[PDB]
Amino acid sequence: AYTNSFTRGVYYPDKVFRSSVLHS
Amino acid sequence: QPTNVGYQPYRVVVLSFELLHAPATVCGPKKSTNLVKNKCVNFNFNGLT
Ligand SMILES: *[C@@H]1O[C@H](CO)[C@@H](O)[C@H](O)[C@H]1NC(C)=O
Repeated sequence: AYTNSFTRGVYYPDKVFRSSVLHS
Repeated sequence: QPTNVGYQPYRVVVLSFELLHAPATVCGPKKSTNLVKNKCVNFNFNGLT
């Protein structure tokens, strides 16, 4: 049994309040 | 054995220290003081200075 994952599995890499930003 | 400096036992310790995104944890002996908001403060928090 299978699916496309879609946009899932992200997790917080670090404990920093970065905000209103696109960051790599 | 003491029969052997070249071949005699020497203790070694390596201390390795961490600066993660986490709050700090293993701390020096220094003394805390009051949070003087809205003035130009020199600061240390946890070595972050
Ligand atoms: C997943 O991959 C298999 C082959 O490995 C394929 O038969 C199946 O249709 C795929 N399913 C999806 C949801 O992409």
